[PDB]
Formats: sequence, structure tokens, C-alpha cells
Amino acid sequence: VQGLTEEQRMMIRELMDAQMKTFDTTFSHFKNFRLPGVAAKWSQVRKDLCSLKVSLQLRGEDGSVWNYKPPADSGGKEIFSLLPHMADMSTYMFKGIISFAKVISYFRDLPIEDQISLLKGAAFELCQLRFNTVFNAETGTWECGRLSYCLEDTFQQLLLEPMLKFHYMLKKLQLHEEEYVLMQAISLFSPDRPGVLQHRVVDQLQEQFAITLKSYIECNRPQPAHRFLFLKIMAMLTELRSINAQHTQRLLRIQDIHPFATPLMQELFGITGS
Ligand SMILES: CC(C)(C)c1nc(-c2cccc(NS(=O)(=O)c3c(F)cccc3F)c2F)c(-c2ccnc(N)n2)s1
Repeated sequence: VQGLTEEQRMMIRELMDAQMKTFDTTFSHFKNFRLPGVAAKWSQVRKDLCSLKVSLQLRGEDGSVWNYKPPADSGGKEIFSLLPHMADMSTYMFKGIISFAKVISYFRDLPIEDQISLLKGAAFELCQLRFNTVFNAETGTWECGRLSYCLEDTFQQLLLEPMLKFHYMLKKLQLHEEEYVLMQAISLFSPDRPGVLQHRVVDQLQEQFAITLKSYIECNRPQPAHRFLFLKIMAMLTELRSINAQHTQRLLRIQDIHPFATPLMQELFGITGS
């Protein structure tokens, strides 16, 4: 509303427009995805994979329901059964993220080589930000339209896994749509991603997205619960970058022993094909 400059309001409008056009919140176009079948190293890969045990539910348009419960680790390959499905979901999410960036004027004006570097740097993080908006913290469930992913009761022991503590702590802030898309912009325009050339312009763009966020919070959120909301959000973005670097290493480890990354995932994670 008011309290923001015209450039700031236009900035938020452009991000909201881009989010509206490229985030399929009902996941209606996520289709033809794979499903789990009807050294050590392997030790590290086994703990890498048992962190996020999730059950899966699919509600058919006709009213039927399929439910999938994963196996326990039995020292064998059953730990890989969800990877093809998660790869297809990640790939679907990444395409929406790429379309989000491409619709935004500030991003489209950078050199293409820096566009690519920025997308490689932040695709994971924008994916997690979008998933948080469909996260139900009461049921521990990501509600993706006809699909649901539910954490398997194994509990603050779950809040020990950094991605999961991230989703609960971010949901707790009860952000608006505008604050989520500003979080996405700040993360997308990070001057320090590997291989970025235009450090100073990306940093100025980022600073302007951060300032718009701080001003949006100050003019629209006077309640004592939202004191320091801006700084809490920025601490969450720092944590999410840390989560990004751990899960990049985790993906490359799993990929080393059990290949699964899609071609789009390989491009974003720097896998060359040889
Ligand atoms: C749908 C739901 C339940 C919320 C999930 N999303 C992701 C998730 C979130 C963000 C990005 C990617 N895909 S990814 O390509 O970034 C990636 C993997 F697919 C696998 C391992 C690491 C990794 F970074 C994801 F799979 C999940 C995820 C993330 C990392 N590892 C595992 N095993 N699952 S689980």
C-alpha cells in the first residue's frame, strides 16, 4: 500500500505478477511422474536419505486415493525408491522457478551468463520457499494439489533435520505472499553465487529488494509479534543458503553411487555428462 515509494510498489507488483504467472499452486500440470515400484560412502548416503522420510498420497479426480508408505532401511537399495519421483517433482518445480526469473525485468536485463549463474545458485532455495507456502505445519504435510507429502512419525527429533526446522520456523512467521516473493528475489539476486560477473549490479538489485521488504514490513505490520520480522527473515535466508550447500553435497554423493538427477537437475548442479 502506502509508505512505499512508487518504484517499491512497482517492484512488488512485478514480483507478484511473476509469481502469479509461474507458480502452479494446484500443481495441475505436474503429470507423467514416476512412482516407487508396486566404501561407506554407502553409510553416509544411507544417513543422507533417511533424513526426510515422507509418505505420499494421490487423490484422483474421480475420488480414489492412493497412499504410499516407504520402507525402513534394510541395508539395501530400498532407500532409493522415492528418488525418481522426487527428481521429477524437483524438475517440475525448477521449471517454474526458471520461468519466474525470466518474467522479471530486473533479471532479464542481466547478461545471460549471469542469469544462468544466478539460477544455478538459487534454484534449490526458491524451490524450498515455494514449498513452504504449501506446507501445513499442523499435520507436517506439504499439500501439492492432488499430491500430499507427509512426514513419517518417527517429534522434535524431526526439527533436528535443518530443512525441516527451516520449514516449521518459516511457517511460524505467517508471511504474506508479498514477503515470500521478496524473499525469492533476495535469494535469486545474490551477488556471490559462483561464476557471477556483474557483482556490483546484482548487489545493488539485492539491496533494493531487501529495502523494499523492510519498508513493506514497517508500513504494513505494526503488531509486537512482527518486531524484528525483517531481521528474522534475513536470518532465515542465511540459513537457507547454508541448507542449499549441504543438500548440494548430499545430492552429489547420492548421485555418485546411484545416478538419478534429471537432465535439468544435472544442468543446474553442474553435472557435465562425462
Ligand atoms: C516435496 C518435499 C517433501 C517438500 C521435498 N522436497 C525436496 C526438495 C526440495 C528442494 C529441492 C529438491 N530437489 S533437489 O534437486 O535440489 C535435491 C534432491 F532432489 C535430492 C537430494 C538433494 C537435493 F538438493 C527437493 F527434492 C525434498 C528433498 C530434498 C532433499 N533430499 C530429499 N531426499 N528430498 S523432499
